Amino acid sequence: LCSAKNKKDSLRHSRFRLDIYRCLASPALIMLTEEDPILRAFELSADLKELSLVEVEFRNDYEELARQCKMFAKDLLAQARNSRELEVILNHTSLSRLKLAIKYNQKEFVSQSNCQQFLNTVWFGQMSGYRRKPTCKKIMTVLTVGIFWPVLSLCYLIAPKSQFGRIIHTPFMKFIIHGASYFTFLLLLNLYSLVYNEDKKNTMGPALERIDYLLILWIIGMIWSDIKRLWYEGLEDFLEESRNQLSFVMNSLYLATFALKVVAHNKFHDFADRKDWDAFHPTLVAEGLFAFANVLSYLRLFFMYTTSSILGPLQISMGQMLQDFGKFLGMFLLVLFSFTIGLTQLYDKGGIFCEQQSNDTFHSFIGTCFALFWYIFSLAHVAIFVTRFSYGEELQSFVGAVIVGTYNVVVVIVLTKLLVAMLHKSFQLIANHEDKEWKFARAKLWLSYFDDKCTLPPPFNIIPQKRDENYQKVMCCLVHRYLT
Amino acid sequence: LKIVAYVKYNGSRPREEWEMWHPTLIAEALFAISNILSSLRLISLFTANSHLGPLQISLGRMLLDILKFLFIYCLVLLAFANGLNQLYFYYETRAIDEPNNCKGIRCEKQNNAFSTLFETLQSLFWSVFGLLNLYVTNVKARHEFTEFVGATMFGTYNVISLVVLLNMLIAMMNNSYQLIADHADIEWKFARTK
Amino acid sequence: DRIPLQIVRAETELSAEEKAFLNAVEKGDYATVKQALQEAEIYYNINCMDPLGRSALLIAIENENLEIMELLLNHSVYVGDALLYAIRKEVVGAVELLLSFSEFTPDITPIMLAAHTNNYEIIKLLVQKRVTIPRPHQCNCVECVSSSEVDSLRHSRSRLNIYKALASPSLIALSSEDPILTAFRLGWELKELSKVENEFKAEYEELSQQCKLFAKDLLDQARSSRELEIILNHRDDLAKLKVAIKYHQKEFVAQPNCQQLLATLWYDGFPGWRRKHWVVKLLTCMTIGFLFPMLSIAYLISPRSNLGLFIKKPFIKFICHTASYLTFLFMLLLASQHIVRTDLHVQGPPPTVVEWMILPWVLGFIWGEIKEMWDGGFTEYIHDWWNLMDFAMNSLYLATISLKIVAYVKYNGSRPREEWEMWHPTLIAEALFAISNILSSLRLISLFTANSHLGPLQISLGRMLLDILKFLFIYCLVLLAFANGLNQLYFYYETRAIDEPNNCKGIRCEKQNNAFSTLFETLQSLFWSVFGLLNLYVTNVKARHEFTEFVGATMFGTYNVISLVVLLNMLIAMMNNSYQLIADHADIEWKFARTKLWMSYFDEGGTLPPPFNIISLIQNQHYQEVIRNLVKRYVAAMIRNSKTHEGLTEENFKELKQDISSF
Amino acid sequence: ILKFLFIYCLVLLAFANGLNQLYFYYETRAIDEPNNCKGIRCEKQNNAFSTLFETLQSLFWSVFGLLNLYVTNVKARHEFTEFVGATMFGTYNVISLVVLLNMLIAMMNNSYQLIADHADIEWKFARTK
Amino acid sequence: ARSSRELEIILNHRDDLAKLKVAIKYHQKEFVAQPNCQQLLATLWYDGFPGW
Amino acid sequence: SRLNIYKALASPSLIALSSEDPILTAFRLGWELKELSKVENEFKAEYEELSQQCKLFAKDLLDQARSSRELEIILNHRDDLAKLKVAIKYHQKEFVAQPNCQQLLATLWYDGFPGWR
Amino acid sequence: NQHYQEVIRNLVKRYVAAMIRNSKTHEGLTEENFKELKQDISSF
Ligand SMILES: CCCCCCCC/C=C/CCCCCCCC(=O)OC[C@H](CO)OC(=O)CCCCCCCCCCCCCCC
Ligand SMILES: CCCCCCCC/C=C/CCCCCCCC(=O)OC[C@H](CO)OC(=O)CCCCCCCCCCCCCCC
Ligand SMILES: CCCCCCCC/C=C/CCCCCCCC(=O)OC[C@H](CO)OC(=O)CCCCCCCCCCCCCCC
Ligand SMILES: CC(C)CCC[C@@H](C)[C@H]1CC[C@H]2[C@@H]3CC=C4C[C@@H](OC(=O)CCC(=O)O)CC[C@]4(C)[C@H]3CC[C@]12C
Ligand SMILES: CC(C)CCC[C@@H](C)[C@H]1CC[C@H]2[C@@H]3CC=C4C[C@@H](OC(=O)CCC(=O)O)CC[C@]4(C)[C@H]3CC[C@]12C
Ligand SMILES: [Ca+2]
Ligand SMILES: [Zn+2]
Repeated sequence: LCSAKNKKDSLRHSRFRLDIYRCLASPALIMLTEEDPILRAFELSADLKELSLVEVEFRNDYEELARQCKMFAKDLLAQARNSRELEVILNHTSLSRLKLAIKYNQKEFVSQSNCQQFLNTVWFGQMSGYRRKPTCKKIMTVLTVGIFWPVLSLCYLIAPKSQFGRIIHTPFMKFIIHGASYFTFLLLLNLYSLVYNEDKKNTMGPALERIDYLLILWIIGMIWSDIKRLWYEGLEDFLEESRNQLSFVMNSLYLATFALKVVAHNKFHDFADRKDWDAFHPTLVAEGLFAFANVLSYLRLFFMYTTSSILGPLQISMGQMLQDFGKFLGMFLLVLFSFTIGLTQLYDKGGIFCEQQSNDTFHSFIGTCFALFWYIFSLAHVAIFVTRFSYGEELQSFVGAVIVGTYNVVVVIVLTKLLVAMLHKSFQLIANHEDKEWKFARAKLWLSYFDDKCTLPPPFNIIPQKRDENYQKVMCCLVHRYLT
Repeated sequence: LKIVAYVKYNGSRPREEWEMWHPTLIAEALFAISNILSSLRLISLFTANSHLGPLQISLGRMLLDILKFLFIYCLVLLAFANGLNQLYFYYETRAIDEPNNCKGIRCEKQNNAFSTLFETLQSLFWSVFGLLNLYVTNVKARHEFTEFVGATMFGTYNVISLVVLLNMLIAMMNNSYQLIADHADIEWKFARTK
Repeated sequence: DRIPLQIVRAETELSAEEKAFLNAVEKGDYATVKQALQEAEIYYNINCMDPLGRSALLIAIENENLEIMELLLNHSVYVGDALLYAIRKEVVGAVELLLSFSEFTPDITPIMLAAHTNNYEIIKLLVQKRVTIPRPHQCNCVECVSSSEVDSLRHSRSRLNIYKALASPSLIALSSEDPILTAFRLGWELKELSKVENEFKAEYEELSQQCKLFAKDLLDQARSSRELEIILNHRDDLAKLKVAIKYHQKEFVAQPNCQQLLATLWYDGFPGWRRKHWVVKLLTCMTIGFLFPMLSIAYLISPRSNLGLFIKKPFIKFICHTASYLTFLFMLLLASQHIVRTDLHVQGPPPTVVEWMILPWVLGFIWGEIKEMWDGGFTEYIHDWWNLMDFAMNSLYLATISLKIVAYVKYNGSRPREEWEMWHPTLIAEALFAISNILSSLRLISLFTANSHLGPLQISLGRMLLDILKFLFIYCLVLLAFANGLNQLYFYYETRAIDEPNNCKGIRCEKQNNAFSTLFETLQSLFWSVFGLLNLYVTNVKARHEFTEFVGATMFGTYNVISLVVLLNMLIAMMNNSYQLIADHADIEWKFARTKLWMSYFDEGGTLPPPFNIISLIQNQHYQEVIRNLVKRYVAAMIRNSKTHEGLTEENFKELKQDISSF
Repeated sequence: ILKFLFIYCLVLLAFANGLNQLYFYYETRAIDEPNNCKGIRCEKQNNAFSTLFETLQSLFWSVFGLLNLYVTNVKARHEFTEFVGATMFGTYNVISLVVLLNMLIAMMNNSYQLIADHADIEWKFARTK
Repeated sequence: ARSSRELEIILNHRDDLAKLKVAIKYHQKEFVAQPNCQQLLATLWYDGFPGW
Repeated sequence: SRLNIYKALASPSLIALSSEDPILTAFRLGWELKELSKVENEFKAEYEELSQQCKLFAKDLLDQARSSRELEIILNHRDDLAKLKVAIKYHQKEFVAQPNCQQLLATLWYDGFPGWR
Repeated sequence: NQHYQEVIRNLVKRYVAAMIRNSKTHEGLTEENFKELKQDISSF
């Protein structure tokens, strides 16, 4: 039936829908008609944001209504006066309210002082005296807890209810223990080459060392925690975080190198020098994947900068400027493909990694793309002598030099300066919300350690009406304070 | 160290025959570093001038953010250095096997650039200024897969270091200077009063 | 566990009768105040003041009730500084009534405060009583010296107050015979003061800007071209415009009507130049340049003829001069062709054809430069940066000629060029000629101000060169420090030219060697590393001392990081900030520069291109009648813009309701 | 960008004129060079400032750091001439890379900010065209 | 405008979308980029593709 | 409660009425409020605003000198330029950079060279 | 100390008056207008 009306008059149909939603998003109407005004503002705000995407022409009007809904629920929370009211609001179920705000992207609600004060008490738990300690005393506490992480993780395993058993239960020490567990995994990787026997460099079927079994235990531990997080939350929620994505690729690369290593030891065990092996021998392929996965292991430490209040806001700012880099990739990718077509047409009829670079880099599509790629830096990686034809072609050598010179001006002088111009413009807009964005990211990271589902570090994990009436009393107080 | 060297050694000897840890060489190096440090103290006299004072103060206030940037760059550099050293450490060659008895990248023919972690860090540091040649990723045994992986990792490191981080730093430094410029006079007058 | 709160500095409290009198005064009940004052006279206080210091007269003034103020004055109440308080509120009636602890410094007079408030009516009312203002001194006089030593704060305040009073637009309009010239001179003098008194810079700059704005806004009231020509041609020919140019009045010069008169003067002999297709203008510019020799020769042969008068128009002058300079540059470009010069092994060469043709141009440039400098004087020559460039270029040309003469007389025979010494006169002459060519070809950038698209950009770029020197000082200091360190480290391993291959020593050889072996070479090597032209192997040493090589490499790396990651980005940020500030006033600066360029061709003193060159009471009466009209229109305008308040109208409507009730 | 390229072309022409005036007395022949290659597109660069066209080509490629530093040397080894030529090259490098490029950066920054406020309207006009 | 019929009448008036073409000729960018005109143009453009 | 007490104690009128030395009280209160902003991260903005208000009150109180004798009396008070040293110790940049204080410092620094400017 | 307390007394008095000026004059004038208008007419 609605489709029939849209055929007769679509401008009138769209205007009526926006009129209704603007009436529903009235702060006065929600307070007077809804039983749970805080939850109503959360759901409506997520509802109005989706409508902006579909209604492209009404984009501006809808995102103004969503912003109005978000600011209303934040002002309602600011009227809380003591911790008893704060705990009632943030624990209600229809920290369910606190988790619901994170799911609905309520950044203003989270950054409120009442919400921030509540988070600090839960995060530190029974160790509230940590905040009274001086800076010199704080570091000695973190280092001591981190160094003795195997003991504390073991104590919880045998005596969970003991004094040392309950240490992990507080979120702050759990974050440190998990952090120190990962730092030892990176230390094992660094020591892998140092304890490598030199006689195994010429061995084609080397067996697994004791250090290799240690890394296998960690990898299963990291993997095991990954299904648990995915199973308890879901695919879309788990895939959204960048740290989770980097764990997917590096875990598959670690399984591939060890699967290839076992097969190689059982098939190819010959004793021959390294210089005589095949290019695509399984042992050489195994080492290529291992090196690649080591880069992705060290790059996971970016999320640990969010906790710091000095490097935290800066890291979040750099994350939001990566979206502007993707748009420039699309335009530059076509320019690189255009000059590759012409350059390989001129020279193939008639590489750069040698000590004496030659014209042979332009004799293939892959070689031409690599040569043009290294011109972007402006550090003189490739010489001009490459453009000269080996036998003669005086005229064709000059034309090829002009083509390369045009590429340099277009990319190094025009495209690069344009990229800097937008980063100057975008950063100024981002700098405005630097504090609100960082606090939302830090609270999201803290909330993951509140759940007791995952408590042990990765090597150890593998081893086996009454409240609704109280909520209404607080709600009427908050509503009536807000009106006044 | 000069007094110790005077007391200990009492004879003339060709300089090329001296060992690596001779006291005279250490004393000379420390003296040169002292000269560098001494000559840089003249910047503190700029606050007495009304033209070069506020600029010096503003440049001083802009050094806090660069360190925060350098921490993140250090993380990236450590990651890529670990990866490259893990890939390339099997093909380490001795100094005798190389021309002119070179090892490292301080030679006309750069070699063994990714054989150790310290040398890998030095090699990745010098790529920012374009002083590392592209043939250092080649392998004598001529294995195509290893060279391809090494070249890809080197290119990715170069892209991340020189195309993203430098422009981000440029934009950040632009924004910070504009805010600092507003209060230059009061800070310069406070410094000159001190 | 508690902080006691108690008044520390206590003041005597008023009596109950005095407080009641104060409340009656504030309530505006004349009968109650009359009864209280009569009782006070019977008992034998109106002189009482609050702890705040607000007396009954001050409250009466503050409430703007003329009746209570008139009655209180009739009873001989203390006056004190009531006139200043009445003036500060800007109420005329209280001021005329008054004429018929404190909130002000003791050096302030009623005329000073009236000028500060910039109220035309009150200032006019005070001037009729023949008030005076002290003239500030320019100073090593004993009076100024003693006043400065005795109390510097009072002296500085008083000077600032006097200059604030003098720079009032209303006072200047009301009491000055020549408001425009007064504004010009006051703006210049106030601008000079901010440099001497560093602490009070901002207020003096603000006053100077106010004077400039007043002078600019007075000219906007002209309604006809006759008035504009009277204003601009008044002599105390465009004398007023030249005076404004002398005092750096950019806004006065850049007014649209003043620019229209100048454009009309500039395009003499070209009606409807603006109404032409760009092609027609380009063709017109090309043909006049081609015919430039004929026009110049015609003027020399017969000035009276039409072709003689054609060069007199300023635009034709500009085109002919540009064409002559372009021809000179093209002839310079042609002197390096090997076709002209046949032999290269002659120790003393007589001049070739191209140099013979070139020499008259150089002589003309020198003669014109010295004539201009002699006519203008040293200061005006030093003021413009371009004149310095001309002086350097002409000095280099003269040195080239002088060196060429000595070589020809001293040397007769011919020798191979490889056998000559390093300090041969021919080589020095050639190097000087090349530097002169570089300098000459860069003078064309000064012609960019005549274009509407390339002019403002050139002005903006030229305004950004002051900070670059500031950064260059710091960079030079850092470079000297690191060069000292590196040369201290590396000077023990200096080799000879014979030991090196090809017999080449330095970083200017295919294999770089001895990069840090001398201070001069260290400076050169550290300069070239900014552009990446220094190879990394120069830090190695033959003896293979690993510790020394590592220390040198770390020094080099630290220098590279400091120079390329910190200072370059700092310079980028600083020049970005400066450009945004400059861009907001680019149009006015470009118009000022173009106006200065235009008036250089209005004079008939220098007409020939360089190669050809070597071969009043009634006027005061009309000015005063125009100035009177401009001031009258100016006053009626500024009142309407800012001196218009809705709140003042509100009480007037209340008074109208009071009058309707009385009726 | 074209407005800036005008100024850059003027500066380049001036410096090319000066360098070619200085360095044209020492032109060699192609057969006198190894591999019989003459110019800056050879394995060892030579005759960089011998002709005006070659001088323009050499000064263009020095913007990207593709011109070596030994091209300022001469076979006769006249130290004064080589020092003057190196000083000219260094002055050109400083002017072109430390000044003009950064001014271009600043002007592009300013122009983009004004343009950005209307990007949506212009894009939609182009799209409906 | 409050209804689609009025918008069609205004945009299609001829002294085919003649008024839109006249606006394009005169560089009326703010007029053309109005949300209602864009909605109508998108309806015309994505014909045969409901809910694209 | 702590924030309310600290906000009450930082009122310029209360300091003027009830303090024996308003300038020193403003200095100490500003320093203490600046130090509290780091410990109490939840109320950083409020404490920073209070510290700024205290600094501005001290500067504006200094701005009301009408003679050099009063300026010398204020600057030389000890509980040699003792008050200036106390201001420097507490990072009172706006107080130090006042034009009259700068003029006095300049006449002290340029001793022996009258009319140097 | 006696001289210092004398100078502090003068500075505080000047500071109080200056800050009162920005707060008080407009409000006082507006209040005196309408209030005076609405009571004297009633008395008449
Ligand atoms: C995605 C689209 C973005 C915008 C694209 C257009 C950008 C505007 C510019 C276009 C580039 C035009 C081609 C310029 C280079 C021509 C090739 C070349 O010279 O190769 C050397 C070749 C081969 O040696 O030599 C020549 O072509 C001989 C003539 C050279 C004369 C000197 C250079 C003239 C001025 C060029 C200025 C370029 C900008 C520099 C800014 C600092
Ligand atoms: C003008 C006033 C300036 C005041 C000071 C400003 C800040 C100066 C601080 C700079 C940090 C310098 C840290 C040491 C680097 C230089 C020593 C060196 O490596 O020499 C080579 C030497 C010898 O080959 O290398 C080493 O000794 C260790 C090499 C590995 C460690 C590299 C450390 C990198 C630090 C950050 C670099 C950032 C590069 C740009 C990123 C976009
Ligand atoms: C459109 C026109 C814009 C003009 C803008 C001008 C801005 C200011 C620049 C002036 C140019 C300076 C020319 C002289 C120095 C360059 C020539 C030279 O060194 O010759 C080498 C020659 C040959 O090796 O050697 C010398 O002349 C002696 C050694 C000099 C070493 C110290 C150089 C001091 C100046 C360094 C400036 C660095 C600027 C970038 C900093 C990141
Ligand atoms: C080959 C060598 C000799 C270099 C040749 C350069 C000339 C062909 C160009 C370079 C810059 C040009 C100048 C740039 C700008 C102007 C302003 C322009 O201003 C006008 O009067 C016209 C525009 C307007 O009405 O605003 C007049 C020409 C002129 C001097 C140009 C004259 C021709 C010049 C000197
Ligand atoms: C840069 C390299 C080559 C070192 C060689 C130069 C030095 C001799 C110069 C560089 C910076 C100079 C200083 C920069 C500024 C000042 C402040 C100046 O104080 C005033 O007279 C300021 C007057 C004003 O406010 O304008 C006294 C000299 C002094 C210390 C200068 C002393 C001489 C210095 C150390
Ligand atoms: Ca001249
Ligand atoms: Zn005097």
